[PDB]
Amino acid sequence: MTDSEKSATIKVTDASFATDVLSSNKPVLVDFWATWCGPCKMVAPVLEEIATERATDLTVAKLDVDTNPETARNFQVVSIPTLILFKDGQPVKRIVGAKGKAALLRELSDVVPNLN
Repeated sequence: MTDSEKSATIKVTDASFATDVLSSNKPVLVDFWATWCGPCKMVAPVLEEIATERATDLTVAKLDVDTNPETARNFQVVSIPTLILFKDGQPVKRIVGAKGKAALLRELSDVVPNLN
């Protein structure tokens, strides 16, 4: 990873989300969160670590509900963090509340081969 091979994770906005997430060929994991939220800060190292380590298998992105409520209503955020996994720009699963690396990567391994 470099300034051109930009380091993980990316951030998405209501004008660009459809090009960044829904136009992707990949598994794309999206976290709908706020930067002051306790369980949101608890997943910050987990989302950074999986996205830095597994960038060739999946992408991880974040949506800031504290400044963008318009994408937050799009996917019906009600508690945070809301984690939602897409594949080929189509939704597969949603979980709400904090994760560890093992649980996040296992529910990703359900969507593309890894634990085999």
